[PDB]
Amino acid sequence: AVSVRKRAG
Amino acid sequence: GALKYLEELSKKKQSDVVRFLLRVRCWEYRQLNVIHRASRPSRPDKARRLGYKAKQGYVIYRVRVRRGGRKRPVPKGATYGKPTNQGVNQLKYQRSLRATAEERVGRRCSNLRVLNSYWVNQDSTYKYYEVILVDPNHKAIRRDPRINWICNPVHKHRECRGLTSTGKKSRGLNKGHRFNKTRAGRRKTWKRHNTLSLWRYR
Amino acid sequence: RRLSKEDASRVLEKTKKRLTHFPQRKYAVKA
Amino acid sequence: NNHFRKHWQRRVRCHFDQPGKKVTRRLARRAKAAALAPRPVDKLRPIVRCPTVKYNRRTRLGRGFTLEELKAAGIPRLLAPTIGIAVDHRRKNLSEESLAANVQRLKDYKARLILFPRKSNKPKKADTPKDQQTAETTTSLRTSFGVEQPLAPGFTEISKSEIPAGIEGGAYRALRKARSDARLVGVREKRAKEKAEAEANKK
Amino acid sequence: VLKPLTGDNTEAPKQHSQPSRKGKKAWRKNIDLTEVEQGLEELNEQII
Amino acid sequence: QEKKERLLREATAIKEGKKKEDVSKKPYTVKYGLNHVVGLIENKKASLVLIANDVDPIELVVFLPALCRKMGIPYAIIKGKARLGTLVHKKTAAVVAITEVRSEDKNELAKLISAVKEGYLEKVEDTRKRWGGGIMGFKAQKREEKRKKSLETA
Amino acid sequence: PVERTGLIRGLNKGHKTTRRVLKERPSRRKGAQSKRTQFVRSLIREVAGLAPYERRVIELLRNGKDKRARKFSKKKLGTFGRAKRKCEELQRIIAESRRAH
RNA sequence: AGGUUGACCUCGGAUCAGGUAGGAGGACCCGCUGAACUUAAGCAUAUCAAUAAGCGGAGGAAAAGAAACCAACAGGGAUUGCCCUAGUAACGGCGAGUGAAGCGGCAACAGCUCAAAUUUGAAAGCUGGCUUCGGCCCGCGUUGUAAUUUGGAGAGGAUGCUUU
RNA sequence: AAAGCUCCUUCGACGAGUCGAGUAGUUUGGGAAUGCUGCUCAAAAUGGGAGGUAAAUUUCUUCUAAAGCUAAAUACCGGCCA
Repeated sequence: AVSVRKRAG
Repeated sequence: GALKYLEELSKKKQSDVVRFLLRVRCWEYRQLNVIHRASRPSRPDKARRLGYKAKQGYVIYRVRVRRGGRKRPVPKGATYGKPTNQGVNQLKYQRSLRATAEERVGRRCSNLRVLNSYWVNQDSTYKYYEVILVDPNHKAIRRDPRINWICNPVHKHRECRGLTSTGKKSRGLNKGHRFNKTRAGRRKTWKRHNTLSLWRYR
Repeated sequence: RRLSKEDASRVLEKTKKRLTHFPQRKYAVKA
Repeated sequence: NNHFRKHWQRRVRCHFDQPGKKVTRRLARRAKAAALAPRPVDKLRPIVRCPTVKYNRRTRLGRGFTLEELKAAGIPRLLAPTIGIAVDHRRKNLSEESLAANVQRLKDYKARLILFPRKSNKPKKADTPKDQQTAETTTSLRTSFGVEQPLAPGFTEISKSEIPAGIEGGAYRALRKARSDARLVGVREKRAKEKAEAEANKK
Repeated sequence: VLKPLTGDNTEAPKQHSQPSRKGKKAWRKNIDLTEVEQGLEELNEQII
Repeated sequence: QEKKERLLREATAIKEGKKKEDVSKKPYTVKYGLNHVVGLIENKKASLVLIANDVDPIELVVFLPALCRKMGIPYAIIKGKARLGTLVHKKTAAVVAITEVRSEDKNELAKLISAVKEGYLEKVEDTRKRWGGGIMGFKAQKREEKRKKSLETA
Repeated sequence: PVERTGLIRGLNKGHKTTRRVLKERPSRRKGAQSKRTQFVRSLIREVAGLAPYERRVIELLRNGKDKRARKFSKKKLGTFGRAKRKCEELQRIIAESRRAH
């Protein structure tokens, strides 16, 4: 998977 | 976010898909008027990074300008002074076709304020631009602190004075040693360097 | 044609938070 | 060498308004001081060393304290410009001496600082109490926190027993050797590769 | 699947018998990069 | 109106002293918005993607089938951005997505995903790599037929 | 950091001060290649394809004319270093196509 | 009823509801355009001059401005202006001539806002209309309006104190 | 409810017919090192710009363009009051 940023939770 | 993909796709202007889109859009904008209103920006990522928002009070005007050099309006294209060793076919306008487009769009819509503009397409005869304009009189614009600086009277006709991005580019307002003559204003710098200063106890 | 007082005094929410928690203080420096 | 071949008379500037402009500047400074009372009229400035080899012998006031300086002094970067400390984010600390001097400067300012509460009926822990709120104050940080020692001391006395022996061969010969080595750094390294390649070929 | 009206030639614009190598039109139509395109498509399919 | 009713129920719950999760249930909705859908596809949360066929400019969706193919997401091109807008209570929608549904509809979602796969993607597996257009005009086709007939006769 | 000699001239010249190691400024991170940017640029490259001059350089590199391809890339792009980087990238593209085929 | 009934997109009309622009002034300011007399023995490089005339556009100041800077030092640190750098580096038929900038001292000092991220457990945003002033509608907007982030960082964590 | 401080495995998006190159005109002290505009070509990801003599190679130092706002110190043969 591709993520722009670390997300909360 | 799709706009990242639109950015890297707009980087590749020699690709087949972008060339097809540019060709059909060149034909359509050529059949349209020289200045007309775009219902939505045809380059939404470029418009968004230049400041356009999907808010009431932001409009887009598409415009085409005749490209090439500048010709001096003298009778029969001739000058009757000292020889110049050049013709009027090689005279270069000191501002950009983008600036010409911005001023013509502002004159068409004198009630708005030009924010910025961007290239959309070109051919042999015309260069095509899309100009973002903001209504200083709209309540949604006036209540937004990120944009209501343009409602102040000091920003009347920024494109006519060179306060847009292409205006700063043509005025050479950059820092450093390559821009010694123009960074604070060329004529102001010339006046400062040609002013003779005499003090009382000299 | 001038902007109204409320519209001229409107600030962003981040500016409001920063002014709430760090305003200009009243201070003196001992000689 | 007389540059009077242009239309020079159209931009001759005289200065008859010099005392009037001094009076105007003094009135503006008095108004600023009255508006800013009891705070000082200026912000605290760091001590920095001038660039180039002509002026690197002298220190002066800089724009603002670095983020590392504020972090070492214990003053948050959002609190610092609200209590009269100028902050510069472009400047860095490449050496420990200037950093330590500016941290000590910030600590002296913080020790001499009096912080009034935002609400007089509810003082806080970081706020100066009212029985220490009264003292003799200063209103010129450029005067009370100037550059005390801009140049190094030009004279120093030492005993005759502790006279240094100096550089072996002489200072003039040391300077000539340094210049010669700087000019010959490349050629000696090139012949070093040449000798290494010859040794590898004919080992 | 609803399909549109289809032309006779559904391939990329190519004219491979012409030996000229001047200009972007010649680089588009005369140059044969079928091996490159097939290799990249096969690599993408294997990764998928 | 449904949002105002839910907010009134939650405000009542807060005033009497329970959390809003005690009165509200986890929603299941169609995901929409182009940036949101692209983010869901990149995070592999989308189970099914429906892309409108008439988005102008086409650059906003021209990368989407390739993105879905790389990420393994089932996609389908559907006629009508206004038709998707009727789903999402808008005038138009460029793209919609399903990430998860309720347990009484998970079987229907799986059947729809398999049907979309077998009846759309396998059929457009070969035709998506072809060049479109190139169709001639009516008089041009008649002229071409006439000259081919003349060449065959002569 | 190398300690200075304390002399006005020569190698490692200058006044002797103890030097500090600095954390990397976030403005100096520009040019670093991010994972999402890799993915997006790869997707855009495989969607859009190649430019005509890129096709010409690829054909020259497959025919083995490397100096001619470098000269053509310099004439098109403008500078020698940009030509070298573009030729390296197209060599990489040819390598991936060959390893797939 | 489907040969119908609609949803969108684009383009129009209206003395439609509400608005705005033009002209003047132009000493100073921001641009465009642009001479010749003069000085070079004369004279097509040049000089006058990136000036006069002409054209467009603001304000009480304008402009510029928070480095894709200067530097090469033990490093300075947005912009502007004064002194100095300096008639210096540099440019220049057949030479008449032209001519900056860094540092340094001072006046004044002030810093910031977006695009590129999914709120996705809830477009939380906004123009307008009617109001009993509690709100309610017509809409804009998901081809993106709020909050959050802007490189000095930030996002996610950990952690224990302070702030309004 | 928001906000600040300390530490960190990890992540850390950053502006394209733009930058840059050639050529032409103009301009500059930058007629080897200047800026602006037109035509043609046309980028990249520790990448890019600059580092005032052309080029290749190996380093190093500085910032982070192609989006935007902002008082003051400065100018003032127009206007008004003195």
